[PDB]
Amino acid sequence: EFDAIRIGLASPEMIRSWSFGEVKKPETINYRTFKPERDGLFCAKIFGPVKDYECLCGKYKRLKHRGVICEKCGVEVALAKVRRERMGHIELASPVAHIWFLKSLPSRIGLLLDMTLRDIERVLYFESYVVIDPGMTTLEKGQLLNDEQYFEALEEFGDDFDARMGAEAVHELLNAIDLEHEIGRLREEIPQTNSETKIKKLSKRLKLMEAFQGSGNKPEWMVLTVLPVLPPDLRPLVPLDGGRFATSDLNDLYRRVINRNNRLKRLLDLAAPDIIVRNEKRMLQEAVDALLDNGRRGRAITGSNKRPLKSLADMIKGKQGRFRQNLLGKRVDYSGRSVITVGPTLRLHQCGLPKKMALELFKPFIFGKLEGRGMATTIKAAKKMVERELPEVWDVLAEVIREHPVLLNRAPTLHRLGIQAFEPVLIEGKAIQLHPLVCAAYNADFDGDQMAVHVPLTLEAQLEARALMMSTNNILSPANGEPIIVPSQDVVMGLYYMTREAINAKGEGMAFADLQEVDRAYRSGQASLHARVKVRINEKIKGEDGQLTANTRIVDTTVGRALLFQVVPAGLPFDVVNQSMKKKAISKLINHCYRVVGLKDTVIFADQLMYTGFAYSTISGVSIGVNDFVIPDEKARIINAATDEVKEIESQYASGLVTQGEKYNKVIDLWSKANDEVSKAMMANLSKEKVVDREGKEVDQESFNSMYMMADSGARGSAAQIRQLAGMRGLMAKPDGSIIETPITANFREGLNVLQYFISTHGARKGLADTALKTANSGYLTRRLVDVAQDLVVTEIDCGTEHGLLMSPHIEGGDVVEPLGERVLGRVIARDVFKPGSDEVIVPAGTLIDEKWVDFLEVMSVDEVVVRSPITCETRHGICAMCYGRDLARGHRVNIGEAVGVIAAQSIGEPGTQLTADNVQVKNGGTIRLHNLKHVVRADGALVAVSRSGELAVADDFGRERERYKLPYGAVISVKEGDKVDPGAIVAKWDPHTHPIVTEVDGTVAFVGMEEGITVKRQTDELTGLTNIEVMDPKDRPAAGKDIRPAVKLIDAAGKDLLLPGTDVPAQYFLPANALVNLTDGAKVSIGDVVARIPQTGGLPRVADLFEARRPKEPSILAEISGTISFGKETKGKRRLVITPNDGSDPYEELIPKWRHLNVFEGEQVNRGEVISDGPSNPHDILRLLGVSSLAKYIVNEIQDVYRLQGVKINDKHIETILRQMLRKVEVSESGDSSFIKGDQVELTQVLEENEQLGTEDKFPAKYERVLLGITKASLSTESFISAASFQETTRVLTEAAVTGKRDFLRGLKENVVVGRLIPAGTGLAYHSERKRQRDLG
Amino acid sequence: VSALGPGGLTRERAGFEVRDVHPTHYGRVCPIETPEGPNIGLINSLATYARTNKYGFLESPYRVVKDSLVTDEIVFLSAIEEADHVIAQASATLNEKGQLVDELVAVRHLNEFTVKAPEDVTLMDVSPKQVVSVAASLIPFLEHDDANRALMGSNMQRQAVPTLRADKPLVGTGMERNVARDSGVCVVARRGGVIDSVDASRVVVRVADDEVETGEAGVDIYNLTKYTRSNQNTCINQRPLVSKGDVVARGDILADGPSTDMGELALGQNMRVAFMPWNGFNFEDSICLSERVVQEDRFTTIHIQELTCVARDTKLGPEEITADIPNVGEAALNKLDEAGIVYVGAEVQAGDILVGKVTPVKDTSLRVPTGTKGTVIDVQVFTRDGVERDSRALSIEKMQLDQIRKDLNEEFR
Amino acid sequence: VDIRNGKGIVDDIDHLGNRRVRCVGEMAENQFRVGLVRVERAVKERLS
Amino acid sequence: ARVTVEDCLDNVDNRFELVMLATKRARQLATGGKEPKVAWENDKPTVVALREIASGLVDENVVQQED
Amino acid sequence: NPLGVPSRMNVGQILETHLGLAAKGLGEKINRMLEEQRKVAELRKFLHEIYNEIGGREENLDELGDNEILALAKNLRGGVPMATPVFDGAKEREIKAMLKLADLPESGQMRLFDGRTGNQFERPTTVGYMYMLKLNHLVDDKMHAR
RNA sequence: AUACCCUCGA
Ligand SMILES: [Mg+2]
Repeated sequence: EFDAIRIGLASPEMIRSWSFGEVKKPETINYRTFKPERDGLFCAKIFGPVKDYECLCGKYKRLKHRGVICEKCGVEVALAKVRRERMGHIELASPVAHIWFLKSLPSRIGLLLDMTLRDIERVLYFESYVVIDPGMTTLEKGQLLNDEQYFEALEEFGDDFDARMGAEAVHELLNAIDLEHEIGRLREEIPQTNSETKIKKLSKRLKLMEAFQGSGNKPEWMVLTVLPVLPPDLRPLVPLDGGRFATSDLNDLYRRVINRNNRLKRLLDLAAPDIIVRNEKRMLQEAVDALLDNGRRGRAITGSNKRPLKSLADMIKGKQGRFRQNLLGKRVDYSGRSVITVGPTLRLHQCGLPKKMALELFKPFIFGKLEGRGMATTIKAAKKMVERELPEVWDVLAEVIREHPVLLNRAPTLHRLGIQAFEPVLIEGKAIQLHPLVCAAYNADFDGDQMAVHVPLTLEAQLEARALMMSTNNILSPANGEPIIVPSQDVVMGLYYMTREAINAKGEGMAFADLQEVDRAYRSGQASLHARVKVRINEKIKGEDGQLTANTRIVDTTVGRALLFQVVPAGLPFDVVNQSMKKKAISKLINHCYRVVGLKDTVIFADQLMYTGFAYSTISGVSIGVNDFVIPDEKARIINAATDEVKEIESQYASGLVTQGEKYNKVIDLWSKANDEVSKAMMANLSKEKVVDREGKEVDQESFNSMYMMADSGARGSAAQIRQLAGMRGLMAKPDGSIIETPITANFREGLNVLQYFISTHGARKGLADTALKTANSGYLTRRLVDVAQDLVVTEIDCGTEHGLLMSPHIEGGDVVEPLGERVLGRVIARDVFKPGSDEVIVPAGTLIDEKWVDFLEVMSVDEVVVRSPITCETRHGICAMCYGRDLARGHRVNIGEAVGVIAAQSIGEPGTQLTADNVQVKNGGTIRLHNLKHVVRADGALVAVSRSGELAVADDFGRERERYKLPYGAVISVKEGDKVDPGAIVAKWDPHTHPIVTEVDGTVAFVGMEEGITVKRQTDELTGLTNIEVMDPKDRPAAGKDIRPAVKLIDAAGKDLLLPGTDVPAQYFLPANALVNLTDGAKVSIGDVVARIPQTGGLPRVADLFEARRPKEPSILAEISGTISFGKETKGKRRLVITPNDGSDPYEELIPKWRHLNVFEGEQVNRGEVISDGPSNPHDILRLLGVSSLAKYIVNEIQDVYRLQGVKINDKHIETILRQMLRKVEVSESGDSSFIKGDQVELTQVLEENEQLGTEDKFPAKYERVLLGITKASLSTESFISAASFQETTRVLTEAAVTGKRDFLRGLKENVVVGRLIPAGTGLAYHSERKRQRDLG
Repeated sequence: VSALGPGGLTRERAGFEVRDVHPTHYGRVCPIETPEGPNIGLINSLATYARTNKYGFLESPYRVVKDSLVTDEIVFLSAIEEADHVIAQASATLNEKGQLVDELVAVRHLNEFTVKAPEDVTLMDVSPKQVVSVAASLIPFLEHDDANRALMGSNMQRQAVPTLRADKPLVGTGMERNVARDSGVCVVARRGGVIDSVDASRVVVRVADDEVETGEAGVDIYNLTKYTRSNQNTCINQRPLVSKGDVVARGDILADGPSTDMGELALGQNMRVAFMPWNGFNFEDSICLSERVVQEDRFTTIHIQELTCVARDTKLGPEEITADIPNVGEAALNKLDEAGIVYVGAEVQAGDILVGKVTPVKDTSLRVPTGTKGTVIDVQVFTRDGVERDSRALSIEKMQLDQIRKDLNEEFR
Repeated sequence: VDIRNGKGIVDDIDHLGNRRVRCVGEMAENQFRVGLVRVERAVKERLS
Repeated sequence: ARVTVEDCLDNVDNRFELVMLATKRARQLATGGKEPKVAWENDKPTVVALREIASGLVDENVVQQED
Repeated sequence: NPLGVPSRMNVGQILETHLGLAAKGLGEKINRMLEEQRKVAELRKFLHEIYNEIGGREENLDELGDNEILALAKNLRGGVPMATPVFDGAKEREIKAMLKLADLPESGQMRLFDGRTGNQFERPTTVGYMYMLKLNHLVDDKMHAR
């Protein structure tokens, strides 16, 4: 065994140790005799023998001496496999710099010499000298000299100045670094300079120097004086048929390097002139650079082809970018594929398998069984029987297939559900038969899809297939507890048609003694499928745990509902099946049955539902005909009216009265209203388009029109599509996004004109083009999500912490978006839950909330609860099994070893393909309550609230808040806390239209410095619209009026100076430009009076932005520290708003440029959490100021809005898991034990602080600040280098690991995947634990 | 008409501007016929009446109209020249003399669809078909299909396979005549006359004395191509559709090729369908077929595939095409001939040895790939200059010159 | 400069006027011209 | 009946040690080192091992004592 | 599956099915008129009735009785082909009149009989002759196994 | 039995 794969620089001595010879000849194989030549790229002396256990001459052919090397044949006789491990070396006449440590964005060789990459490139390209060992001379070691400059320096000095050129000079510089002295000097000079940029550069210098010192790495090794050569089979020449040979790019590059090296030696040995020698050295540097990588500087090309050569960097990068196609993809055996086909006679656990595919896949199993039964003696006979397809081979094939599950997956597997185990059944054909109910999970229709089939071999593999990924096990979606193996289109249609009702039908009225009599009457044809009848039933209810009570009851229902209830298992009431059985109702029924009865009865119920749905959709000859699309009669009248209106509006525009810009909006609004009215009329006609006779007088009933059934049942189609099918198509958008001024009046039944078809083509082309980019972005996003959240696996059971996130129902707006029940279902409680009256414990502790608990919480008036979240659970290297709540694919709590991180990433990324103001008006009646409001009462009781943080809530009678609204600054509210307000009332009468400035104090104000023409302007509007004064702009004012700002000095009614609480200075708010101060100076202004009034995306890109924690073009400016805010000096061009908190004055405040509008009013509480200027928030400021839980709530809500817009439901556990993975790193402020500023894992800092507490001193513990990293940045910054190297930027991370000397302990999922070990999660957890037991404990 | 290639947008430079249709595409490039996938909108098809300009641009036909009536004269107009003219839809009210009797007709002045008074319209469309491509023009009731399914149907109809017996569509767009004639798959009479003799292989036409020169009056021998492998491994055969003695004119269809039914385009076959869920067998998009459709052999197709062998100049010696394969079994040699090649018209199962090559003696003999079984219909032999012509090549050649000799013998007769 | 000042309008690549359709003849002639220019350079080197 | 992967995994509440010890038992059964505690009803080793887990006749302690 | 019509909003399948049902009904009517040894005048008047209904223009009476009209009948016995152009094709009412002319239900639907139980479906389904294709995506070339 | 290019399906 082994562990902890290391990475470091290759020493010339260790490079020699690796090699088995010195490659010296460029050519590979002689054209006359086809054996590799001496000292060539395939020489037998170096790389090994061509034929296993053979030599060059054949002197020794026996298989006995496997290590002896013959006398005439120096090529040691050994196995042919050895050509894969044996490498050689090339001795270069001069050293050449390594391309990776040169051209990486932070140049390691440049950083180690404190000289810019440009200067090093000048030296390497033989353009300028560099100075080595300055000695006692004016020249410095870092000084570069030109030809004339160097000649002058040599003439002036003569000696004591070693100046060189090329990579030889760089090598001479590197080995004279004296890393100890440089580290000491740079550490001494690190705190001397207070510049942030310089301190950052010297900190990076320190990091590199300490990495080199600790890692046992030598700086001179960066410039390789000797380079290896790949073993011949890893750079093979695959002979083309016809005697041609196909040479790999590696062979071409190696040949080029060898040729240039041989040229170098034989031109230095004859003392060629300096210019040509330096040109040859440059060529050798370029050739080695092209061998190592390409396109960085030179972009070398091949012969007679514009395609660049493939270097080793591109080889290790793999295909598909950096996603290793050989170490992660790894085409497998015992596999096949074919087109899929629906099999309606299949049970949920089994799938059809063609005879030939099954016979080919299970061939070794068939051979084994044939030999065991003795029917075949030699394997040749077994092959003859299996190829003859003798009748007895089908019996043994059936025996090997009986209990051997197989794996089926679609091409894009967006989640674990995309590959499930099926117990194959032999079928006659070439297509793979699929169960209809698993198509939804696979997202696989039968329009040409193909599926790959894989045969697990080991008993471990078969048991994992049967116990974890058998199709019956995964009924519920891992993304949300809602079922995924649910009736789809056709079976939903059948079940819906069965459970309908007709006003008058054959067989209506009589009573049936049992469901059996109902079936007997229906099959005999004496009763309609949907006829209102009476039937008594024997339902067994599971109301009490462990006690199944059966009761007999007579229910008024239909024949179809009674028939379908005969399928329902024995734990559910009949009332669950007495409705119309729409798709959502059926899905909820399956979900309820799973959580009540079990799993086996649930799969039986699902199979029975599918069978009956198919049977009764076949019995009902439902069909689509031209008469089914019922065009409403009023559509013609509505269209004519709208055409008359648009003609009138066009005439008005021609008159010039109406502007084109307003006419566009008017006509689009008119046409949208007409389209909505037409659609409403069509739906109202279609839905009730049934007139029936009930023993005389005619009556109406729900329609039996086929298209209406297909919509209402939810089987297939939507109202938006019937809007096109039977109503006007409505407005359509031009490619620029502007809605075309004329709509499509015709529907698909009437047929569109040519122009309308062309517009619909605009729309359809836009959508179809968007689809492919949506798929690509979703794939990239889910790949990044998986690679950032893979190491997270449940390890502990209960971490022990009591921190979590306060979860409350999402009530953004007037309606409840998500009830509290759905948010905390399957979660775990973090603290006590209390009644409306305290001291009464409802939910004690971390009890996993289930259906019973959510019903209990709904019965009580619990509104806000705190639950344990993965962002909590401070356990190290994993997550506790509580803080990650109930598993979603299973009904119970998660089990140790569940890779919830990968499940989270798959859950978030799977539905990506589905992606792309004055006053408050209370909705319903409820007791109004205030939250986070800080305002004093007005003179008359207006209660104007100037605080920016504040909201208005209308709590229900029970106590839960039914609706909440954001109350803005300066809002007058008729405070009636505890007094119920009727629905539609306007309790708060805010009307900002401006930035009002409240006046918390009263008295006769003293507007000091109000200059009419310099600071203010008594400009009155027309018709005496305002008796006020307009403040003069700072630049529009005079030279002296530019610096003068109006100030309303705080005085009382008699002239007494007043000041705001907390600060001695008065609340004399300045009046800036564009102000509205109506109150006369010296007039008593009431408390809260308005003094100064100043007038003021979505889809996959948005969720990607949130998961990368990006900064938009204009981020929202937020307050830094809570306290007394000030005014920003606009003269300097950037507003500086100093903050003076009452608890402690901190004068530090940044300057915000006035390029973006700032809506901040001075003289109020800063409220660090609050916002200073509008705009989309920058995830960071929220994290570093509001906290972690606040950032968690904001990010979760932001992602969930995007997902809920398309109606896809995803549990928040997954988003919180990804958030935990991103917040995994923290930066340190005052270390005492580490570097000043460093990005270290929070686990590392926590461990260091815990050890320091019980250690040398007590102050050794470090203080740190949490930092947020994007997924593409958090994934590349992992401690393991193998995980990052196979994600992205392989070169950068590999060079960083090389210089840093990183070690990778294979303790993640991808590490064990690439190295071929058992996964540290799932069933490999036991193996990993035993390995840890045997390793750590001796 | 593609946008990739040299000097063209690469799929990584797609964006949206190229992959969207614009009012300037009307009648020049088909809006609905484009491949769905990585290259969508980058590759398009010219409209039915599309025409390249003298300077290289695309042009479409239109009918010039005056204030009172619609003038018959028709002018080809490119994208730049459509700004001044207000173009009317191909369908409009007519007073039986060309005068648009409607009050507001659908038009577009500057790529802005709107209504206009007939007294200001300047150009009128030619055909409503001139907007969609040739492939899209073959979809009946295209006006009742959304553009997504229309695109899918055009691209799908593009991928059909010629069945054993072609059946003309019971409901078509009439454009099938045009596409069948314009393609070269159908033998079209180059000069009208009276058919002299007909058979499954050739058609001989007596050219009318009026449409002929002084001497050699009747000479038009139309050799029908029999079952021949296409680029997609499908059969290409033409069948006569004319008897003896019937007069034919210039441009008539004497033989219809693959997927044709007496001069019409017949890709698939029409069959009685029902739209009803049948026991969940047509669940998502599946189809359930009666055993009649296999018994009547409607959708069977002929696939022709070829397998090759080359006689390399091997270092030790040239490999020879000989039947004495070393270690060869008897029945397999019985299937073969003396020259080492399967007789034409032999049923071949998997693994059987079609051609025998001995390379120094190792065997490079061709055998059929696994799972491939069929009937040998033709064998071709090519021999390098200066090499011995084998017996099979001699037989093939003598058959060919016998055919040629009899053709000119009857032509002289 | 006039387009910057507001006079006139910027061109857009949407119009089929701003694009043009090649054919077999055009790029066949282009390839023939490429081969011809290579042969011409070789001949000028030789016939000097 | 069928392998009770629903109730057996609920008793142990881990579902992974279930697979591990079931594979242990199935390998013992294929090697013939023990007797099926449940009478065979013509099934292969994995399924019968799973039903032995379900019936509670075999456990980790019982398999270890048998080991 | 009827469920594929309402979601993929294309009604061309249904209209094509109705018109194909009309085509095959006309073909069967012509075939049974030819089998009854009807005179050329009756065949000519029936063809004119087919060709005078709604669109296009009747072209008959330019064809010789025994030769061309009988050849037309022998070619139409398998179904009278209608050519409906792209956007100027057959309206609904023309298809309805064709259906009522071919003695088929004007709605294009009638109640089918089940093939196993032999009992009539309660509601009438849509049946007609639709031009179905076979694409070059055969499972014979897709089935691979290793 | 290696790399590009083209086309096609989900
Ligand atoms: Mg599909």
